[PDB]
Amino acid sequence: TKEREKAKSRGTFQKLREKQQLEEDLRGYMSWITQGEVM
Amino acid sequence: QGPHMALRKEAERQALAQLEKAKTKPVAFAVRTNVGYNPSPGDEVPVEGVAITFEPKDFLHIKEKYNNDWWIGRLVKEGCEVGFIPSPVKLDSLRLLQEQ
Amino acid sequence: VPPYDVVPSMRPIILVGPSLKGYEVTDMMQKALFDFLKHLFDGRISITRVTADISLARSSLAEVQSEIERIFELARTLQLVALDADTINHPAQLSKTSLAPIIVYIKITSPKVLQRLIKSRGKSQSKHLNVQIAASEKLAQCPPEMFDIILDENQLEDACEHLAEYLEAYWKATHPPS
Repeated sequence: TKEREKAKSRGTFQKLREKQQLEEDLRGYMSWITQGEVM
Repeated sequence: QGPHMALRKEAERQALAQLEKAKTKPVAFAVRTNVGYNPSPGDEVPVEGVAITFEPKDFLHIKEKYNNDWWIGRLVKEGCEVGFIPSPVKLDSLRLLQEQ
Repeated sequence: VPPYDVVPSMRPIILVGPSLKGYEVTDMMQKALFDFLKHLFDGRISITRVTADISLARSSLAEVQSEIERIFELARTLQLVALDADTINHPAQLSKTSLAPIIVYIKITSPKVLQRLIKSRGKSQSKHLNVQIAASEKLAQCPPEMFDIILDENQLEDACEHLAEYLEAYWKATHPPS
């Protein structure tokens, strides 16, 4: 637990937050084109 | 008195039947408001109590025209009924009455 | 200064400017957003395609006013109006006419992902990198309260939950019960 605080305090929190939210925004931006590829 | 209540009380019930028979009429034209206005007791309202108020940048679906000083229409809001919309010449008459 | 302005009885729904229109990006990301507008209010909506610039009251005054009065006809039967515009890219662009449309804003929550949509549409859109997000950052220089509907939900069922429930709450406000 003392090491997850020292991985909070280097930089590592955003890596599983940004790339998480860069993925769910990637999957959501695909539907805004591909639901108009059909109709 | 007794001679003044024979025509004043007969005009409130005549204007209430016109207001009740205009809710089923379709919307003729809508207006976009720019200023704020609230109903008061000395605004020469035909049916005292069935008047509506509007703030700036509000929408009014006017049903019909009652007279040259009051319109009939409703407010764009969930649950609101028809009401008395002041005409633009009534809004010009209410402003010059505050100076005189 | 006139206190009252002649507006239509039903406001037209305008899916305007997440990124700048006139590309494969914004048009076909708005073209998808008339697919859910196609059958959801079917029978109580009027879907049309806007060609002329209605922000002039280019095209003359006769060709634009004939399309403005066409919107005036669609508000007579008390039904919803949808506009597929390809030139509208600001709220203040449609603030001088007598229509007052619903500024539905498709919101782009992160500008860093927007340049990766440019790289995903091939090399055709890659020559329009910084100019698109420029006034789509002036669509961030707009205050968000200047719009009417803002869509920042990424998924389809989450972005259409705001698209359907806000117009249903607007439908009950314009039509009172018997």
